[PDB]
Amino acid sequence: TNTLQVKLLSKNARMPERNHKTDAGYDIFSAETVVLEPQEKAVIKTDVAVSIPEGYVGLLTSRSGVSSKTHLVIETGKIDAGYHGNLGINIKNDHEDDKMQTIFLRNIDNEKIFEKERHLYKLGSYRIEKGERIAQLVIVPIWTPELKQVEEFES
Amino acid sequence: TNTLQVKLLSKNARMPERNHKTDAGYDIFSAETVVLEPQEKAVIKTDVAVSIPEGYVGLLTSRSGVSSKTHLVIETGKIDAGYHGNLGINIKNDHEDDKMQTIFLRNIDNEKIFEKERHLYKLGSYRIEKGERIAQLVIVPIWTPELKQVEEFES
Amino acid sequence: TNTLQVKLLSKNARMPERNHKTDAGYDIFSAETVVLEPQEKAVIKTDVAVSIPEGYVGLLTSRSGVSSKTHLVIETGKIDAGYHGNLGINIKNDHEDDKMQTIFLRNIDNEKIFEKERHLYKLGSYRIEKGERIAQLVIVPIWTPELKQVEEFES
Ligand code: NI
Ligand code: NI
Ligand code: NI
Ligand code: NI
Repeated sequence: TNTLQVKLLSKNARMPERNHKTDAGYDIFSAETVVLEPQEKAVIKTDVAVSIPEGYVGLLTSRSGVSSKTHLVIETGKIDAGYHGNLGINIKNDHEDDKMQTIFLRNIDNEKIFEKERHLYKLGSYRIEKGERIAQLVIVPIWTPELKQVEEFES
Repeated sequence: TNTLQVKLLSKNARMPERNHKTDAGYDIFSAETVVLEPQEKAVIKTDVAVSIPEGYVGLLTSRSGVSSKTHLVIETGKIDAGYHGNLGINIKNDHEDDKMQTIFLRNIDNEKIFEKERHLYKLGSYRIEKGERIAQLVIVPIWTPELKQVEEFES
Repeated sequence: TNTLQVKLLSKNARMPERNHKTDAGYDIFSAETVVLEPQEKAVIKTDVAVSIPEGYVGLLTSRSGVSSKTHLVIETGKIDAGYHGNLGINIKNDHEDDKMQTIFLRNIDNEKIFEKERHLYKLGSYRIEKGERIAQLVIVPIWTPELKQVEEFES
C-alpha cells in the first residue's frame, strides 16, 4: 500500500497502462480474438487478475472512443475486493440484426477490415483482436456501513 | 454514523444483504413479479427506502451474473442523499423483437421456465420473480464544490 | 480548491446546476438541437469545459427521468483530470427500427411533439432541444497506485 497487485494468467495477457499523470483509469487489453455478430453476447477474457484492497471497488468500464464509434456495449462490471479470478469484459454487439450480408468485418474503430481471403459476414459484425484496448479500470473508495432497519427516517 | 437507515415499505420488500467482508455492494431484491417481453421497458419496485447521508451517492447498478446471461439491461440509477422514496430499478429487455413465438419464459439465469399450464410467449421474454436478486447497491463518496465560471483555466 | 472551473465555449452553452443541498451531481444541458432516429448514434455537444483536479473522475451520466421514459441511452463517460475540451454526451437511440412511419417526434419526456408543419418521421424518433436537461455530472475520488506484477497474491 498504496500498491495494487496484478497477476498475468497467460502469455496473451498484457499489463494495464496508466500513461498520463492525470488519467483516472488503466487501459485494459483483450487476451483473445473474437468475432461478435449482431445481438451476440460474450464475456471477453483479459487473462489479468487483480487484488483490490478492502474499502475500494474496481469499475471495469467502457472506453470513450470505442463505445462512441461502434455498437459494442460494455456493461460496467463491479470488481470486489475479494475477487482474484480472471477479469471478464461483459460485452454485447448492440447492432440490429437486419439479416443483411457484407464481406467486411468492422474493427474497434468502426473501419472496414480488408481481407485477402474473401468471406461472407452479417452486416454490423465486429472483430476484436488480441491485445487491443477495449476497456479501462477505474478504482474508487466505497462506503459500507452495517445496515439498520427503521420504521421512519431520523432528520 | 457510520450507519445507513433502511425502510421497508411493504411485506414484499426484503432487507439488502452484504454477506462477505470484501463485497462492495448490497444485494437488491425485487418486490414484484413482472414479465418483460422484447424491447419492453419498466421500473421495477423494490419497496425499499434508504437515507444516504450527504457527501455520498448510491449506485443502484446491474448484477454481474444476470447482465451477462440475460438481455435484461439495468441503467445504473444515481441515488441522492435527499431521496427517501421507493427505490426503482430502471430496466429494459434488450432482446430483439423478431416476432417469433415460444412456450417458454426465461428466468434471470436465462433458463427456460417449465410450466404445467401451457402458454404462448414472444421469444426472448423474461420473468422476474418476487424476492430475486436482480441488482446491487454500491455507495461512494462524492465531491461537490461551488462552481466558478472562468474564461480560461489556471494551471 | 475546493472549486471546479467551468468554461463556456459558445452562447448555446449553459452553466451546470446543483440546486438542492443533497443532490449528488450537476444538471448538464444540451448546446444543440438534434433529431435521433431509431438505432442512430451521436455525440451531443454541451459547449461546456471543466478542469477536474487530480485524484478525481467526473461521471457524465444519464438522467433518471429521461433514461426511464425514453429509448435514449447515454453511455457514462469517464472525464479525466486532464481533459479541458468540450464535454460530449455519448448517446444512442436504442428504439428498434421496425420500418414504420409516424408524423410525431418524441421529446425527452416521451411525449408526442405537435407540429403545425406536418412532416413524416420514422417511428421511435426523438428530438433533443437546445438547453434541455439530458445528463448530469457526478464527481468521485479515485485511487491510482503504481502497478506491481506478482506471480501470486499476498494475503
Ligand atoms: Ni488466410
Ligand atoms: Ni396455474
Ligand atoms: Ni438494442
Ligand atoms: Ni415552420
